[PDB]
Amino acid sequence: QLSRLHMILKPFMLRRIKKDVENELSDKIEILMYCQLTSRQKLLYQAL
Amino acid sequence: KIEEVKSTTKTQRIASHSHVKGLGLDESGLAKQAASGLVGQENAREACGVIVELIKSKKMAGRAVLLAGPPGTGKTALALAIAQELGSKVPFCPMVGSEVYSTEIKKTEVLMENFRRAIGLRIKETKEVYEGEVTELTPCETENKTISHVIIGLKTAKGTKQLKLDPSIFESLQKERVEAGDVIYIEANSGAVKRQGRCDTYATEFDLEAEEYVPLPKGDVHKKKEIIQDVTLHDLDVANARPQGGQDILSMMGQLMKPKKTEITDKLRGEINKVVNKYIDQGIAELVPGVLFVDEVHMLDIECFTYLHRALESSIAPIVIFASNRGNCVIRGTEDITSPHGIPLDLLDRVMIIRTMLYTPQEMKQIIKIRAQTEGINISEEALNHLGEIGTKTTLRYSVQLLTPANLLAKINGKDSIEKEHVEEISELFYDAKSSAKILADQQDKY
Ligand SMILES: Nc1ncnc2c1ncn2[C@@H]1O[C@H](COP(=O)(O)OP(=O)(O)O)[C@@H](O)[C@H]1O
Repeated sequence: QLSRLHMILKPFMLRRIKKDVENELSDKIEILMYCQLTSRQKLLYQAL
Repeated sequence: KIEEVKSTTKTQRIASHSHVKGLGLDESGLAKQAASGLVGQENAREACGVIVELIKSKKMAGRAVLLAGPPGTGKTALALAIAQELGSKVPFCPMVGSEVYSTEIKKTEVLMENFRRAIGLRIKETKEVYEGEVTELTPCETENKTISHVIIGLKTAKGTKQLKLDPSIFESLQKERVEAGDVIYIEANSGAVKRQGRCDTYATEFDLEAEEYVPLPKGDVHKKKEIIQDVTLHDLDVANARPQGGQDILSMMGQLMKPKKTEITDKLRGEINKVVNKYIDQGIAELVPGVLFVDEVHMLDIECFTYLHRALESSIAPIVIFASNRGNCVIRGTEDITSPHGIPLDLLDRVMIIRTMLYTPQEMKQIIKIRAQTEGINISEEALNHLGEIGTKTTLRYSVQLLTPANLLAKINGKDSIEKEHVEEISELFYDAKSSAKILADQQDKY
């Protein structure tokens, strides 16, 4: 599938990708922070 | 990319019946061998299965049951199971039989306070309130001088209104030191006032000030709302006998004085009964009779036993659970007369008795395993078998009591779990009630 789409797009569909050109920028430090819900949230979530 | 978690609030303390979660009966009314934290005692658990229906029926008053059986058999564990089985909303009132000896009020009356506390009531109260920033405040004077009105202008995010109010409310606003620019709340049914602070609009007017500031109230200046209030008959009885509602000097000063208990008279309870029946008739109220649990019943005085003859024959009184662990003792207050469980025959004829009985070695092992995993500790099988033997030699209470001490030794010498050698060490540091009673009998010349 992929190769067909690539060849169809190539004559009209420029790309860059940040890491080729934004060489002077810092990379995004990306955090996922898990949180624990409260007593009031437990009561309602359970009732649902 | 990076992942993080936070939670540091210390979890709830473990205690002597925190493993019990309910009776663990099946739908047919029979008892499962092990469920919801209980094991064994099938006839007594089946009997408690009848009593949780007797409570939820709402039909009855003054029915009473006695849990009886040797120390360490699980009487109060069952009564605590029933308190789980009824759920939170039915009032369950725990009491010990030595609490009747107050220094403020007669024993005969302390019982009545507890009975009236075990009947709950649920009320759909409607409150009407005014709230806003006070933009204007003006009294209107009249002749024999008097105050006829106060005029108050209030402001909220919706707009403004202006109200004419009784001098009682002006007296209250003065007392609360209210001024223009303050945000206030008034409930018109009670006549009560609360100051919240100055409106946020003014919060930058000074470099240095003592006040807290609040955002402008949302919604209409005047509104009425329903609050579902849970209460007991006792709470109505007492709040009328030494009042603190309203806003007069007398009630306001009665909030400062030392709160002595008092013998509420039969005329007040009579008038409160009529009021709550009229709240039920209007469909404003629902009644929820609950349970009174009187542990260690064997040491009420004979004056108190002879009062329960009358209180259990009331058409109002809630369902009562007594508990006792005594043989043919002398009845307190009589000095001469002995009877089963320490209770007079005349009262013992007005109760149904539930027999509770000693555990087998297999049951003790099972309870110890349940309890160890409740206290959060890991135990090896040969250790647990050793504790089982200690149980048969002593008492299951002592056998359970060694668990946490053993776990401390285990972590001190770097083991994750109780090994047999830990239990075998702890058993020699702490004596039990029989082994200590031996050494103290041998050396009886010296104590
Ligand atoms: N059947 C049972 N299942 C589980 N735990 C039990 C059982 N019976 C008693 N226990 C527990 O054993 C201990 C002794 O029971 P308890 O209710 O204190 O006995 P008592 O009848 O002397 O008041 C308590 O920790 C209690 O929770």
